[PDB]
Amino acid sequence: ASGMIVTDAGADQPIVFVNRAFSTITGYAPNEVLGRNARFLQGPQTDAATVARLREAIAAARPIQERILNYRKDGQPFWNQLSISPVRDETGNVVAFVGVVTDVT
Amino acid sequence: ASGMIVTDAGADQPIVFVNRAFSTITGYAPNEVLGRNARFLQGPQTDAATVARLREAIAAARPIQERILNYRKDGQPFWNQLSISPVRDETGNVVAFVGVVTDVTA
Ligand SMILES: Cc1cc2nc3c(=O)[nH]c(=O)nc-3n(C[C@H](O)[C@H](O)[C@H](O)COP(=O)(O)O)c2cc1C
Ligand SMILES: Cc1cc2nc3c(=O)[nH]c(=O)nc-3n(C[C@H](O)[C@H](O)[C@H](O)COP(=O)(O)O)c2cc1C
Repeated sequence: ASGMIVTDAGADQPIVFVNRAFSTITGYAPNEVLGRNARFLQGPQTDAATVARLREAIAAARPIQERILNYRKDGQPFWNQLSISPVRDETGNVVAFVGVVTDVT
Repeated sequence: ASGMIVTDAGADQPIVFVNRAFSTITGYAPNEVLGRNARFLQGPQTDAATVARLREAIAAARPIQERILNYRKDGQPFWNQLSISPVRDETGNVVAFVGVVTDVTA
């Protein structure tokens, strides 16, 4: 099953909700990730150019997909097929971001 | 600010998360709505045809936008500009639904 991460739209996009599969994949419990930016999933071998593409997409509230090297709580690397989409209201205000996380290792 | 409702994809789409604006708009605290289908927001003056359109869209996991009459916890009616989108993984599995709620009574 694919994980899901929901963040606030502003500040530094703190996590406000994760589903069960997020914990299955990453080894982190909800309580230890809520209020944090999801970048804690990154590590030494994470590709900087990929991170920059995510950074730009989020800044512009544009949908993006990347295959990015992430790390479980225990430090084991995994390949994360990550898809991020903005959540907008009818007036175009960005309410939140939703990320889908699939372990494609 | 617009409210947000996140539900599971299956088994009559129980609410798994709401943002603070949801509480401001509807008068319900998270604890009062988690694990329930959002249809408790509806009431007697809610348009049945609108509800039917939502029902069919959600069953097919299709995005839908409707203006629907809803009710706060205390029974006060309000017009809800509601936008629902499925969340899918790249294999096409529906992971969740996300609803945006805007009070457009005024
Ligand atoms: C909803 C959402 C989910 C995210 N999920 C992940 C993730 O699973 N793995 C990851 O490495 N980054 C993820 N990110 C990206 C980071 O949070 C961050 O935006 C990215 O590293 C670029 O910003 P930075 O250069 O400040 O790190 C997610 C971002 C958002 C908004
Ligand atoms: C994510 C999500 C959010 C929803 N938000 C609302 C809402 O704010 N107001 C509402 O009247 N119905 C809302 N619904 C629709 C009801 O939960 C339900 O799907 C609809 O009433 C049709 O089913 P029914 O005929 O069994 O009631 C939402 C559904 C989903 C999946």
